[PDB]
Amino acid sequence: AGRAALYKEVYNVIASDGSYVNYRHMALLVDVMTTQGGLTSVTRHGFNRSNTGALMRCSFEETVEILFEAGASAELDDCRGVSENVILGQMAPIGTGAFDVMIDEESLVKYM
Amino acid sequence: MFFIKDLSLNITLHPSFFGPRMKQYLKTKLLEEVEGSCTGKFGYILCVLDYDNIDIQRGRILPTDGSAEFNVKYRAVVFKPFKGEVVDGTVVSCSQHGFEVQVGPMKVFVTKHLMPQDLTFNAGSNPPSYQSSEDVITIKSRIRVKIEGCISQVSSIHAIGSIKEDYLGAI
Amino acid sequence: GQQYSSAPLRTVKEVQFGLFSPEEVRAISVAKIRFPETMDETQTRAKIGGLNDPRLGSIDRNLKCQTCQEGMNECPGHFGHIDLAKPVFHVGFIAKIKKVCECVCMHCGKLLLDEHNELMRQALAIKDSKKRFAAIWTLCKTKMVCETDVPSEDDPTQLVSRGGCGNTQPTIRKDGLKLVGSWDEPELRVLSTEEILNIFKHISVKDFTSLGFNEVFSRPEWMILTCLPVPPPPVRPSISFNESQRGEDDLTFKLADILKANISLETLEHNGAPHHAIEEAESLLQFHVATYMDNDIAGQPQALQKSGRPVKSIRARLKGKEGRIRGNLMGKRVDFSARTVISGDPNLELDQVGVPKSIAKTLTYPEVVTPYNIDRLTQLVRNGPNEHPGAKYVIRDSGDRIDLRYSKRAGDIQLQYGWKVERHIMDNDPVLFNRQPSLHKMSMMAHRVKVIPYSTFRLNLSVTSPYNADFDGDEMNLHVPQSEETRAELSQLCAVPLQIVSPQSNKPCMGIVQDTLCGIRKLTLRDTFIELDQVLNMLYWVPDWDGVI
Amino acid sequence: VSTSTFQTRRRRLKKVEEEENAATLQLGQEFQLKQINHQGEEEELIALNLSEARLVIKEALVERRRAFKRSQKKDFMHSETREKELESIDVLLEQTTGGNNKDLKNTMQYLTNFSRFRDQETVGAVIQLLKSTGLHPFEVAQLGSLACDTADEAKTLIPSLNNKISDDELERILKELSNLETLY
Amino acid sequence: LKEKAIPKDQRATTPYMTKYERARILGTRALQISMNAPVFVDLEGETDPLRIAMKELAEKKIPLVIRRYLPDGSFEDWSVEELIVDL
Amino acid sequence: RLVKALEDIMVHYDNTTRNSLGNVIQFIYGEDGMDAAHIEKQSLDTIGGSDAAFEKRYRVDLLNTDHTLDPSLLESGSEILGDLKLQVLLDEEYKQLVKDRKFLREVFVDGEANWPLPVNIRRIIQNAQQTFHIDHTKPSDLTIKDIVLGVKDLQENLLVLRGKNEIIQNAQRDAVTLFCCLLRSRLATRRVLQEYRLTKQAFDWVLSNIEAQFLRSVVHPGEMVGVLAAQSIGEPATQMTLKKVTSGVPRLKEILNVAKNMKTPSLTVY
Amino acid sequence: LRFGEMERDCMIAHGAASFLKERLMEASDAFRVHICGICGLMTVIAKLNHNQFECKGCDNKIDIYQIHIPYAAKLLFQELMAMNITPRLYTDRSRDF
Ligand SMILES: [Mg+2]
Ligand SMILES: [Zn+2]
Ligand SMILES: [Zn+2]
Ligand SMILES: [Zn+2]
Repeated sequence: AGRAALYKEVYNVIASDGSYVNYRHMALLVDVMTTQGGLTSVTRHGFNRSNTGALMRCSFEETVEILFEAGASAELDDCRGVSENVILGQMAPIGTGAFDVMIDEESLVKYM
Repeated sequence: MFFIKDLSLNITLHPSFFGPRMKQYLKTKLLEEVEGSCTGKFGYILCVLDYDNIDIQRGRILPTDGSAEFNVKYRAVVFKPFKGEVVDGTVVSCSQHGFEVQVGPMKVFVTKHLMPQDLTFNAGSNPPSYQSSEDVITIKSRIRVKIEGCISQVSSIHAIGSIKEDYLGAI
Repeated sequence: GQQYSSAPLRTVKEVQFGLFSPEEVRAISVAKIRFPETMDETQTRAKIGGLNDPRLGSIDRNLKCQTCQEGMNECPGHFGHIDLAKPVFHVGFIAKIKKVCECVCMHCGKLLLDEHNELMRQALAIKDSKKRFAAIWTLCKTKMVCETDVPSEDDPTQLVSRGGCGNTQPTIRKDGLKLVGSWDEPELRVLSTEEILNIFKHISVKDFTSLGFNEVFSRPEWMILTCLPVPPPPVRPSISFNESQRGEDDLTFKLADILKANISLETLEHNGAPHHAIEEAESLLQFHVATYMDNDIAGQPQALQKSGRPVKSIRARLKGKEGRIRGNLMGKRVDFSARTVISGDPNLELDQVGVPKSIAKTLTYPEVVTPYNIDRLTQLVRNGPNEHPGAKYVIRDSGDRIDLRYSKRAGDIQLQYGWKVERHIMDNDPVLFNRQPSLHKMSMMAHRVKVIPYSTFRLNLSVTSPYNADFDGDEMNLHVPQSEETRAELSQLCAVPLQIVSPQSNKPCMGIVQDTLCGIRKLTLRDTFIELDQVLNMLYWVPDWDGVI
Repeated sequence: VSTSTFQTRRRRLKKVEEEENAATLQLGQEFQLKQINHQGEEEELIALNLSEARLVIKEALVERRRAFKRSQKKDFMHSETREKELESIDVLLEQTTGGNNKDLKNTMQYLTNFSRFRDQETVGAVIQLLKSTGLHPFEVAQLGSLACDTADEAKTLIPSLNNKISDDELERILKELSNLETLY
Repeated sequence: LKEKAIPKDQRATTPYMTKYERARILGTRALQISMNAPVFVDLEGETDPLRIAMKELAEKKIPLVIRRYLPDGSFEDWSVEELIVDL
Repeated sequence: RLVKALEDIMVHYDNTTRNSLGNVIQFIYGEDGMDAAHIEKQSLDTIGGSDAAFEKRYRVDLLNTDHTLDPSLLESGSEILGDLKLQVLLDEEYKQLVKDRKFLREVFVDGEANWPLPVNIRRIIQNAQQTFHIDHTKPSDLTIKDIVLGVKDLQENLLVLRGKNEIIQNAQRDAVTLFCCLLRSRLATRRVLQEYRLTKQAFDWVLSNIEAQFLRSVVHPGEMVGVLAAQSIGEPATQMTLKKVTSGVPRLKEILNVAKNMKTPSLTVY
Repeated sequence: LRFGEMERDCMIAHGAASFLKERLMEASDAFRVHICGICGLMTVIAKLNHNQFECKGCDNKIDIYQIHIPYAAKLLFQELMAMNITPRLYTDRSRDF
């Protein structure tokens, strides 16, 4: 019911001007806030406390001290994060990068 | 002593070879990188077994240049000495500091300070040889040596052995 | 970059964060570093074997890198070290150590609550380390006296004894760079670094494992500094001028001062000096360490440097917005880009963009020499970098570069397969065109190229709305792809005709506006009528007219 | 590049953990007991001896010559005793090897000169005889490629038997392997 | 520490090629063509490797294979012949 | 803040919506697994209107003089009048339609019928009209069996999640549901033959186009929705040029910050 | 011209990953560095003209790799090491997920 009242209120915010937005977006956001146990806020002390990658959380506001406590408390990083592949300058597992490609040698030979 | 080991190796491949010839070239390049090599991890690579059945599997394309990385699994015959390994061999080089018995692809060395006291040096002969109270050791001589020390260096392995222990020496 | 190395290229899947051990620092450093002087072999334009390159990184386009050399444009720099006269805190971990000394008593050095305490296993429950440590700290913060005998789970009659030592622990709290502790009237004594280190080293193993610490990567005693890692010259550049001028970085100065106060503190040991007069330079060494890592301390210290500079700390380099992370690694000033004033052209299609000649001759694309186009490529190379459909660079397979405005074989040129031809930009090419701010998926779309005169980016009208741009002098940005798969991405994903339907509102985000939108109503009337002569031109203007009157 | 093995582990951070080799059955971590097979089988550690390995590389070069000529477009020469084998190995190697593998030429030389046998069946009965003893494959190899006329000699040249077999029973096998021998 | 090799049966993913899959396939193949690679279609006068890879796709004569990865670490291997290309 | 808060959220390959840790945010994106592009505002005619117009519009009783279709709207219309084996299927249809009306008046308490759904039918009909040129003066060649059993077999194909186990099956039936109601709203055995004379060929063609367009309108695994939603809300927030209760930008600040002490609390008791 | 964070977010929205990797490497920063096997640091002494490497201390000349990352990130890690924080760079993962 909290998520419901939240989405409804936000919808009155956006629709106050009359501008329309497809349900799925707002619903995605409020889902992101509730899917924890309560109301996870959208601020520094809010969501950047979760188990996310140290560098991913590092690229938001607090930064330095996050790397400090990440180095002290021997954190290990998943590297599944978007921003982290961005830092390493690698193919981010994003849409186009969400899969791999291979050459099946059989079909390769069966074209001649 | 010789071993047979299971080995995996990653080979990159340019898009030029993306045809039916591909399965050939890979193998032809593996033998160029694997055969003849040597490292203290798994000794000397000698020969790769079962050319007719070597596994390749599909390979992924590196996402910037069309190259394709393949992981090849194979088996090979290898060999590397150990401490206290008694092996036979034949000398190749020899002088006043000791003789060099060659075994397989590896150069074992034996020092004058390690031979028995009755065995001494003889440079006044061509080719030079170590003369004893009964035996003579020159070049072609068979000697059984017990390897004591092993050294890895770049792409070769050397060793130090002895003939002073009983049941060793010319055979 | 450049120069092949016989090493297997791989990617990154794990990033493990630890803390340097002084044995590792003293096992990785290439030089000892003792001299606090920079360059000049005593007034000799070179380098003193003391700071920046007794062995490590190179300046002035030279070799010398423990035989590594490879010049500046290859060597990453190698790390040095410098010993310490006495242990010194870390600037960011003081907040931690203050809370660790409150969870384990001194003298002995072990946990204050064993498994017999039922609220202790409740902390040892959830495997989340950063919250387990919060629980243990919330527990042992009350115990200001160590323990040895305690009734277990049975009854208060059955006293179970653990490890000995039950001295009172003080109420420790931070002041400046040091710790304060009060033990009838309580007592006060200095909690020196050597005590905290000598006591953390004897903390038990399961205590490490229970406070979120690691056995091999991050131990608590490594929060106290014993040896400092000297960064290589690339971290602390020397932007100078002319030839006989200097210009070292602030980090070189702070490191220098650290070496000075360290030599003073270490000389005060072999010579006669009082206890409470050496520490006046001990807090000075600790100070220069502090401001060297963090000079924006919330405390009183501020630490300038001669020229009134507040000294750019290390954390000042990294914190976001115009900093290492939010300003470099999450956003760079990439090459192959262009920006200019725009104007709308009602004679282009949606996806087209009018690029001026100068930009077309300035921006380049790397094509490969292939039989399908080698006639075209050679034609372009011979058009040169000043007739529009030309080129400006040719790269051989041996990694060699060939300029086209200079050189002498500027008209010769035998293109061989596998070579690369950096050609100009031509029509119907895929580019990434955008207007800032990029608050919208629609704010960057791919465009087909059309090369035109004058210095204005020319774009269709009915594409102003998803870009939100007016022609009162707004500047637009443009990027050029560089691989075949990249331009394929741009053309089959980011194309303008693809992004007509906006997923943010399940609705087309590209209408018909202004002169188009006005007169089209004037045209759509029962009172609007055209007569023959104009009708025919009207029909011809329709490019896909079927030719039927 | 760098050839990796099947038994692959990951000792992170621990940069100092490598046992020292020894004659008393102390081989590297890559040569323990039933090592790991890439198919997923705890396969027994494979060890060969002289002459036998020459046969292994011999079949490998037979499949290498035949398979090497199957695609040469756009029934067996064997027998050979001693020298007519030494001369015949050369052309086969220079046809079906890069030639640069000088280690292969030397290893074949050593594998035919000190070759204890010639027949496959002989070394087969050798493998059944020694493997029936239930000893280490290193011991099966060494006793499979050394000439020890005395149990004291065998116990001397191999500091791994000792209390693994009695002297005279150890002699029992040597008296058989002395007979099982291809006279040159 | 083994393999989540999803068999040919028990195949759950969509039988259609996502615009991202298609995009990266035409991309990679076009690159390889420009890298002087063997082309498996009669070119009929085509010099742009993007267009040539498009023709390779229309006749389903690409030897490539998509590995669709799943969150748990599993993977379904699909061929460019199997995948319907609607879009 | 939004964009850096939602970046690593994308539709994976099982239409789940997870983050860089794989914790599920949604089990199908948008609670329907549908790409927001191919969605259009339609109107389910099962909800609005009186029950009089409802029965007048959807009821077919072969066992009555006034409730059976005129045999001009179907060749077999005169030799079915009274057929009792088919009135079982007609009654099953009308029962299902009424069940829709109850369910959709239950979920959509406003009674609002204009709602965005995939596949625009009221055009897909006119394409059959001008494409096959059916004059509204000849009788259809469709047995009622083709209509009822045809739609019933069509719903089996409109997939969104391919699976085997019961869980994914129910997840699919809940993933569609609301669409099938419009499908039954526009493919009623009356309207199909009364309002727009459909032949058998045009009917199978409409089923084919419906199946295809529906399959097209599904999300593409890989689509980073987190960023899409983030900017989809941040963009209209910029277009805000600002009963006296907090609204607009500052209210939104209160929402995202999640503050206990909002400016205007207030509550509404009915 | 700057390719700020918003320009990144938009390309993440399109899902064009190869364009982003191109824009963050070959189009701007870009660098090749060698990494030791044990310590995930930049200890390797690349003697490219002699195929000699070594990671002294850890004593490793057999198991050493190379990687392509932006030099900006390299400098970042050298700074975090300048504050006594080891970022162990590993090529292979050991956690199933
Ligand atoms: Mg303006
Ligand atoms: Zn160097
Ligand atoms: Zn105590
Ligand atoms: Zn190392």
